[PDB]
Amino acid sequence: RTLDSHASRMTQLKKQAAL
Amino acid sequence: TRFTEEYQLFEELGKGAFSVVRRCVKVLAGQEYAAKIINTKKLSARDHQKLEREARICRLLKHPNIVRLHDSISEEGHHYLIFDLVTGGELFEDIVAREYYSEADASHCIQQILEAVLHCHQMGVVHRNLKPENLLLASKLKGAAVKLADFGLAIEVEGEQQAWFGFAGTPGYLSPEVLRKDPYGKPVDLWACGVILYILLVGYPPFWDEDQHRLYKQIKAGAYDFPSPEWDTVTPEAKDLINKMLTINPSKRITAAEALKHPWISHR
Repeated sequence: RTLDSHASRMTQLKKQAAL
Repeated sequence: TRFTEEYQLFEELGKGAFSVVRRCVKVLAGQEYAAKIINTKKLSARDHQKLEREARICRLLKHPNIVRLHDSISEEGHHYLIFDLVTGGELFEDIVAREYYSEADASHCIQQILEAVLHCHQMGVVHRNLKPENLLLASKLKGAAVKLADFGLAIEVEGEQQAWFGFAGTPGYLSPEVLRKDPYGKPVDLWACGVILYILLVGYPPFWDEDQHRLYKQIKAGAYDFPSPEWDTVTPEAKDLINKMLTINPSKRITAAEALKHPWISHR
C-alpha cells in the first residue's frame, strides 16, 4: 500500500524476475 | 580444454539462474574479463542449445553500450561466456542509491540505452527483457557509461516482420501487445525504455500492483500519469518522450532512431 507522497511511491521500485 | 588453459578465475561477482559470474584474467594478455560460469551437468539438451542461441547473439553485437562477449567455451561440466568486466553495479541499485536522476543524467543514460537498442534492432535482435537490472554501469561516477546485458531472452526478427515469439520478459516492463498475445516486434523494447526512463526520473515505475493481474490490466490500458509534487517540476519535453514511448499502439509508437532525434536528447 502506497501513500500520495513521492517517498511512498518510491517503495514500488522492486527488482522483478523474468516470465 | 581451452578455458582452464588460457584464463584464471578470482572473486564471485554474481549468482542467479544456474549461472555464477566471477572476475577472470587471460594469463597471456594480463587482461581482466567477466566470466559467466554455467553448471551444465545440471542442464538438459535444449538448454545447452538456448545458451548457444545466447552466445551467437552476443557475438553479433559490437557496441560501446552493449556488454561485448569475447569468447564462448564448452568444457565438459561447465560453459564460460567471457564478457567485458563492468564494476559499476546495476543501474537499478544506482537509482535506489540516488532515489532519482536529474533530467541531465537521465537524458545522458537513456541516450546510451537507446543507441544500444538502435544497434540491437539494426542487427535484427529484440532484447524483450530490458529493465535497470539488465543495465550495468561502467563506474559509479555521476555520468559514466551504460551497457546492455542478459540477451538470455533475446529473439532474431527478419525485417520489420512482427510475429508471436511467445510471452516472456519481466512483468513491469511488458508491452501491451505481449500481454494481449498479439504479434509483436522491435517496438516492445521502446515500451521498456518508457518504463525505464520514467523510473530514471522519479524513483518508481509508471505501472505497479502487488496483484499481478491488476498490473497487467494497468499496462494494457496504458494507465500511468505524472503525480505531484515530483512531476510538477519535470520538463514538458521529458513527459512528451515518455508519452511517445508509452504509446499503447505499437505502430504509432516512437522508434529508437526517432527517440535519439527527440529534443530532450539533442538540445542546442
